[PDB]
Amino acid sequence: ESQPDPTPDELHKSSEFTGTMGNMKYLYDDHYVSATKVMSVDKFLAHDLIYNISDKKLKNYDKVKTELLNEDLAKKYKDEVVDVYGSNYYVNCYFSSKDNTGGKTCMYGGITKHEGNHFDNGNLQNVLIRVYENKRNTISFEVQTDKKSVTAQELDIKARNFLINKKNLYEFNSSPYETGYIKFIENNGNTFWYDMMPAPGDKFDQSKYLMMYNDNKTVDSKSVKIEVHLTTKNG
Repeated sequence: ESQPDPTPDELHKSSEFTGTMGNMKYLYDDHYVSATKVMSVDKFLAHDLIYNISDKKLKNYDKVKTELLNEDLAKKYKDEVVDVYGSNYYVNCYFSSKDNTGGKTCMYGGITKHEGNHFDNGNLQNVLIRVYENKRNTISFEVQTDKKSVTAQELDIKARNFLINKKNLYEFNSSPYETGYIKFIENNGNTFWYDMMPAPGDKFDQSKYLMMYNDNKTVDSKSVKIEVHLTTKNG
């Protein structure tokens, strides 16, 4: 339930990070893991579930270990047939069975059950996103999802992908924007947001950032609102 909005001296600034926005960019530009009717094959630590997800493209991996906020959240989805969608990283990765390498891909949350989570028909109310560049609302685009209770992560990954392409949200040196956050407003008024900018330093740690999503936070496509609030780098 309910999160305030970003306090001024609280948001991450790109002029403070110094290690290629390209490493932050790699996670959202045409990037994610997708699985349709998978059940957990096994676990590494109490809180994650390992799936036999093969890189259904240019095979980079065949197993994907996604971490949840704890053992209880894992316990809930283990034995379940789930749809998955999340952004993966290769930087760090689990040391399973010690018997059977090529590609181990990691992620956080991104697990939605297949059972009755799809629409009677197609991509429903393809989720609209409001963009504010320096207060001002300038764009609004929609993102499609075929599930009723979709992860906030999935929408976040599709929102950013769009922005990166037409707004150049993230680029290889740094970013056109100093600050940025994606605000999610649930139909009940519940509100929450994610900082879109990397922490101050040279390196960006992919896994530490992506941990935002381990909570496995879901919403509802039909009713949810989203506003991305940016702030351009001055000059």
